[PDB]
Amino acid sequence: ISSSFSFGGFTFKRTSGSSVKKEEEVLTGNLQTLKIRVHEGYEEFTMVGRRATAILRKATRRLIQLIVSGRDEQSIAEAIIVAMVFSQEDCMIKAVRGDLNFVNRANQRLNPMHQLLRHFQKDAKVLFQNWGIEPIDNVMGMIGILPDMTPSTEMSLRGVRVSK
Ligand SMILES: Cn1c[n+](CCCCC(=O)O)c2nc(NCCCCC(=O)O)[nH]c(=O)c21
Repeated sequence: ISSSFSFGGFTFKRTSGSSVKKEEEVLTGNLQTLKIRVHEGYEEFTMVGRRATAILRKATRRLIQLIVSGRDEQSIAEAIIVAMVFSQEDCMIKAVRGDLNFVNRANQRLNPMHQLLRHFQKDAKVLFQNWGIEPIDNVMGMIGILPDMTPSTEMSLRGVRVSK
């Protein structure tokens, strides 16, 4: 049985691929240990939000491609953040600043993936600045988006393209 799920305000659906779960202990940009359930395998997902949608292709702790469309700069940026965290990429982990000890209304500690999400939703500047950039080749006729969230016809955040 396949099922959708919600992460970061987006409805995710795996559209192809597979993965196995493992636990990996990572050390953040502030030397905090997080034990994350890492998915190993190549997978493709849709992401559906109120004001943005995306297709995310990822492998093991690796964002391969994010094609994102949205109504405005902020909503595009929200989807990018969520996909970056969901990738479980090392560079996202290393972009963390300070400790992560977020707890919910119920005072329940958030799990590592949600700790990361809460942190980067608050401020993504470090994430975006450290993620990496690349020239676009225009083969999809799409547009780039830069770490400052401005569009670019030349370059984009690594693996990210913005579509109409
Ligand atoms: C980073 N990450 C976090 N999760 C868990 C999402 C929550 C799933 C749930 O609540 O059920 C993931 N699930 C998958 N594939 C598995 C997709 C399976 C579809 C399903 O059975 O729900 N891949 C990932 O990279 C991944």
